[PDB]
Amino acid sequence: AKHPVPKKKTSKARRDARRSHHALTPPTLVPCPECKAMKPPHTVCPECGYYAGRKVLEV
Amino acid sequence: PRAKTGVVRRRKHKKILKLAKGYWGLRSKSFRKARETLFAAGNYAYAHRKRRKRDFRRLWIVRINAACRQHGLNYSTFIHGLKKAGIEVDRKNLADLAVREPQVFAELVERAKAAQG
Amino acid sequence: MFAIVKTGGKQYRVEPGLKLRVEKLDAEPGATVELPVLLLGGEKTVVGTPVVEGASVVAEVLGHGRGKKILVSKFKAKVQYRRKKGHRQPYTELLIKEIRG
Amino acid sequence: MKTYVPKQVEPRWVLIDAEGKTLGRLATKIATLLRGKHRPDWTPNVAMGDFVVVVNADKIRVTGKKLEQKIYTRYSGYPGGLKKIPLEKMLATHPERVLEHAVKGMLPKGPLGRRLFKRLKVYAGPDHPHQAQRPEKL
Amino acid sequence: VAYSGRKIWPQKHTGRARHGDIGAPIFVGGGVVFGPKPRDYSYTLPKKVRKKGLAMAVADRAREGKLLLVEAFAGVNGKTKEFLAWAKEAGLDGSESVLLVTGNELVRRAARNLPWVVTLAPEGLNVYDIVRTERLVMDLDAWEVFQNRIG
Amino acid sequence: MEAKAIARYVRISPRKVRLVVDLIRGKSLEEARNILRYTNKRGAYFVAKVLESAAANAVNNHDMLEDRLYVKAAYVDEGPALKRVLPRARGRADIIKKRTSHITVILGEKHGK
RNA sequence: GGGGGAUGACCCCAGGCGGUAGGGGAGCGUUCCCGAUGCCGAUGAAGGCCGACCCGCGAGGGCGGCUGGAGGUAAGGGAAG
RNA sequence: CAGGUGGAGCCUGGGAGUGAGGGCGCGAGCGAUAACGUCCGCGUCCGAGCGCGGGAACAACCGAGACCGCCAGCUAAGGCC
RNA sequence: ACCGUGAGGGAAAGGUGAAAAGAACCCCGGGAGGGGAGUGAAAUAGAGCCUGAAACCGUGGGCUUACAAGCAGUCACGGCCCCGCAAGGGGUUGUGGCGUGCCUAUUGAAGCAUGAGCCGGCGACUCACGGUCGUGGGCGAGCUUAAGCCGUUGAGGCGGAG
Ligand SMILES: [Mg+2]
Ligand SMILES: [Mg+2]
Ligand SMILES: [Mg+2]
Ligand SMILES: [Mg+2]
Ligand SMILES: [Mg+2]
Ligand SMILES: [Mg+2]
Ligand SMILES: [Mg+2]
Ligand SMILES: [Mg+2]
Ligand SMILES: [Mg+2]
Ligand SMILES: [Mg+2]
Ligand SMILES: [Mg+2]
Ligand SMILES: [Mg+2]
Ligand SMILES: [Mg+2]
Ligand SMILES: [Mg+2]
Ligand SMILES: [Mg+2]
Ligand SMILES: [Mg+2]
Ligand SMILES: [Mg+2]
Ligand SMILES: [Mg+2]
Ligand SMILES: [Mg+2]
Ligand SMILES: [Mg+2]
Ligand SMILES: [Mg+2]
Ligand SMILES: [Mg+2]
Ligand SMILES: [Mg+2]
Ligand SMILES: [Mg+2]
Ligand SMILES: [Mg+2]
Ligand SMILES: [Mg+2]
Ligand SMILES: [Mg+2]
Ligand SMILES: [Mg+2]
Ligand SMILES: [Mg+2]
Ligand SMILES: [Mg+2]
Ligand SMILES: [Mg+2]
Ligand SMILES: [Mg+2]
Ligand SMILES: [Mg+2]
Ligand SMILES: [Mg+2]
Ligand SMILES: [Mg+2]
Ligand SMILES: [Mg+2]
Ligand SMILES: [Mg+2]
Ligand SMILES: [Mg+2]
Ligand SMILES: [Mg+2]
Ligand SMILES: [Mg+2]
Ligand SMILES: [Mg+2]
Ligand SMILES: [Mg+2]
Ligand SMILES: [Mg+2]
Ligand SMILES: [Mg+2]
Ligand SMILES: [Mg+2]
Ligand SMILES: [Mg+2]
Ligand SMILES: [Mg+2]
Ligand SMILES: [Mg+2]
Ligand SMILES: [Mg+2]
Ligand SMILES: [Mg+2]
Ligand SMILES: [Mg+2]
Ligand SMILES: [Mg+2]
Ligand SMILES: [Mg+2]
Ligand SMILES: [Mg+2]
Ligand SMILES: [Mg+2]
Ligand SMILES: [Mg+2]
Ligand SMILES: [Mg+2]
Ligand SMILES: [Mg+2]
Ligand SMILES: [Mg+2]
Ligand SMILES: [Mg+2]
Ligand SMILES: [Mg+2]
Ligand SMILES: [Mg+2]
Ligand SMILES: [Mg+2]
Repeated sequence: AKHPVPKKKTSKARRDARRSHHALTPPTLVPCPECKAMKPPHTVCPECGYYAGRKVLEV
Repeated sequence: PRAKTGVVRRRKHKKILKLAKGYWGLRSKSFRKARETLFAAGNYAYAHRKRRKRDFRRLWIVRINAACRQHGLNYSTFIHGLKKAGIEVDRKNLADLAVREPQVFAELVERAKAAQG
Repeated sequence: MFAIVKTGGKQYRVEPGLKLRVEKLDAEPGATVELPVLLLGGEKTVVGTPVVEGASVVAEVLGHGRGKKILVSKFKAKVQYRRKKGHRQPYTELLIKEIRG
Repeated sequence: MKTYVPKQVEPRWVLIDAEGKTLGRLATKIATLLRGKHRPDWTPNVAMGDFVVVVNADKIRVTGKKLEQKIYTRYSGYPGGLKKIPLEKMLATHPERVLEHAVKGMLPKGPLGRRLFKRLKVYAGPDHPHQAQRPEKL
Repeated sequence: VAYSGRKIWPQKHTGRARHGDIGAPIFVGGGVVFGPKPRDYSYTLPKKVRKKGLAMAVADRAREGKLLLVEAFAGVNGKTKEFLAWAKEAGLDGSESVLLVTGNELVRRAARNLPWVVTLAPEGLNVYDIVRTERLVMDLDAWEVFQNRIG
Repeated sequence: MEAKAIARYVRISPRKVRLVVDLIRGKSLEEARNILRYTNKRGAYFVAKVLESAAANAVNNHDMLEDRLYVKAAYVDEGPALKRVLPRARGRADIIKKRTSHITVILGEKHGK
């Protein structure tokens, strides 16, 4: 191996187009079955998680 | 006394980058590439000036030759007719004449068709 | 009812009440120049010759001028050769009044 | 006095028989029409052209030995991907395409040249789509 | 300049540019090239040119009617209040700058502080001073030695 | 009437934080609040704090009504860089820049007629 | 270059006017000095940022707006980091 | 001896730069009646006219010596499906 | 400081305001920071403080771009946006024509030959004494003083050895 190196400083155009996929996705949220707050699905809520099983108690 | 650069170089640079407004990438933002680009715009402008003169005539010609082929002849002959016919009043600039004043063109065709034979 | 007229090595199609910019000529402003030179009537069948004689068009000089500056530059790579000259091309303005048969 | 330039115009159509017409000689004009260098308002940067419809294109005829000897080549991208196709073969497989080709090569290159080529619609044998006017030209 | 003579870096194979001491003028903080050293701007004018020039510059004030000779003042006993009086009486209001040439220590120190007066012993008559001032004024003691200088 | 907050000299890299800012631009404060909690990034924490201080700023200082405000403008500019020496093989010693964010949330009131 | 006899900067007329090494000529600008015990300046110095405007062939100079907040420095000449 | 007033010529002086040339034509030598070879001669162009037109593109082949401007005209070489 | 065993090498780094009046108190916040409040002629003079350029990063707006290909410009026309009574201009770019970076070194470079990431600031024909020409003046069979002496708000004079 020798030492590949970039031959040309890349244009602001070009890096910024590289980044055209970099944008985030907002987290997918659903309203809590009991409590008022929003929760990502299929997760025991940070307040009073579930019914049949014993949730982590915020209650 | 010592005269340090001070304000001079910033000005000279600003002048040129101003000229370079709108140019792509660095060519607008870097005094060097600005200046380099400009040399080029400068000679193109000059050269393209002389050639705008060509660019236009060659348009006029296609337009004549087009209109008077309706009347059944060459641009080639048309001009010769008009040469003989004394009608050297040119044109080729006018040529809106062929577009905007068709009949006046047509008359001009006929003055042309009949000359020196 | 137009004309085709010859001023300063060029030709222009003029009508009455036409403000026309044209190569600069010797006149004081406000004076009237009949350019005895006229190449076509807008009546068709009157056409011909270098110039139809007796015809002329009257327009009066509206004042002279200098056009927006053109920067004419020259550069020659690798010879350290660069020239800058600004050029403003003097004109005169006319308003076209009478087309005279 | 600026030079006149068209406002948006009406796209005139035109019909051509091609049976017995030669090839490049038929092509020359089809080009001129496509550009519309026959129209006195002709503008280089716009393409106010005619649309051209050509029929009986299986029937173009040509001189000399070209039917056998004349070859169309196609390089794919690949080693030994240059394809060599004789006139007779073309006409027998895709008739026309030979006129489409001859005309295309005669149209200019660049964004606009490629547009004008869309305006030349070529068919084999008789008829075609009957939509527009299409004045027959000879 | 202060710094050492040491060679800043090998000069081949560092991949950097190539150098001597940092006192080199190409370096920020290094020596100056060809800038100023102490030197003597004086030269020797020909003496006849100074005579002529002295003479002519008086002449030029005379030719304008701006030159005045005076006897004895009486605005002596040097006080600028006393002078400023005689000045008025002699037609100098300080509307025009005045070069006062006299050997009288007392009149000189009188006029000295005026904004419109410059003042000189006669043996110190110089052309620069004449030309700067709108009007020349001498006493007759002064005019003598002025005349004895030229020729 | 708009209300703003600015965190200055936040020791985080602007590209990193800018990312979650675009996640809340134009959003109503209710979702903006919601998004930052479950957005998993270190810049979620800081932006949330600015957002909140700008919400507090709206209600107490500017009389703006907490239920009606959305994020109008939000942007991170880049403050001064902390430069540290990173020793390298063959004695080389590069320098990494620990960079710095200036975070800005601007709030305005959803028209809410 | 020739006339015009204003002694040029001014008007006619005729010419010449690609250029590297290089020779010659005229200008612009920066710092400092005299001009200055002056003049411009908080009704806003220098500097900065705009300008599609004016003058100059050009280097440049104006002018207007914004910023700036205490300096700047004609005409004409001198000297150079 | 005549024509020839030319960015001609001669004399005295100040300042240079250059002393790596190249292609092409013609005339020779060297070479193999090789080389985008080499060496001279006489000419030319590039050099410094990698400014313009022609030759697909192309320093030096053909055309032609670019002071500025014009949406005017005639031509050169080479061209006119 | 730092670097070197040592001799030795050897930096960066100035400026709020007239005055600290250097922002009580409240709010968000763990703090940092900021929002109000207040001070001030001014607070994008707020102490990471005069001015505050450029490269560089960013938010918002206008024009534009996903069947075109290129030293990035230029000439022309057209569209959309802005300024303007108008004519006119500014912006942007769709298509068309034209188009081989700058410097350097060379017979010859876009050159697949040298140098340059970009921006700011520093950076290279000087001065002394002789010489040789030219030029502006002074005096001309003459011209001219050196050291030094006197004298001076930055005053000049004398001095003839040479
Ligand atoms: Mg290995
Ligand atoms: Mg690998
Ligand atoms: Mg400098
Ligand atoms: Mg021509
Ligand atoms: Mg003709
Ligand atoms: Mg070139
Ligand atoms: Mg060269
Ligand atoms: Mg040593
Ligand atoms: Mg290297
Ligand atoms: Mg120093
Ligand atoms: Mg390591
Ligand atoms: Mg180690
Ligand atoms: Mg002339
Ligand atoms: Mg010349
Ligand atoms: Mg100074
Ligand atoms: Mg005030
Ligand atoms: Mg200054
Ligand atoms: Mg200002
Ligand atoms: Mg001054
Ligand atoms: Mg220097
Ligand atoms: Mg003779
Ligand atoms: Mg000669
Ligand atoms: Mg000589
Ligand atoms: Mg030799
Ligand atoms: Mg030769
Ligand atoms: Mg030779
Ligand atoms: Mg032959
Ligand atoms: Mg050879
Ligand atoms: Mg040979
Ligand atoms: Mg030769
Ligand atoms: Mg050379
Ligand atoms: Mg050539
Ligand atoms: Mg030559
Ligand atoms: Mg070339
Ligand atoms: Mg060619
Ligand atoms: Mg010439
Ligand atoms: Mg011919
Ligand atoms: Mg130690
Ligand atoms: Mg107040
Ligand atoms: Mg504040
Ligand atoms: Mg400010
Ligand atoms: Mg301030
Ligand atoms: Mg201050
Ligand atoms: Mg500041
Ligand atoms: Mg944007
Ligand atoms: Mg396609
Ligand atoms: Mg498209
Ligand atoms: Mg591409
Ligand atoms: Mg283009
Ligand atoms: Mg250079
Ligand atoms: Mg070399
Ligand atoms: Mg070499
Ligand atoms: Mg070589
Ligand atoms: Mg390359
Ligand atoms: Mg190499
Ligand atoms: Mg290179
Ligand atoms: Mg080399
Ligand atoms: Mg180089
Ligand atoms: Mg620089
Ligand atoms: Mg000397
Ligand atoms: Mg000398
Ligand atoms: Mg002399
Ligand atoms: Mg003394």
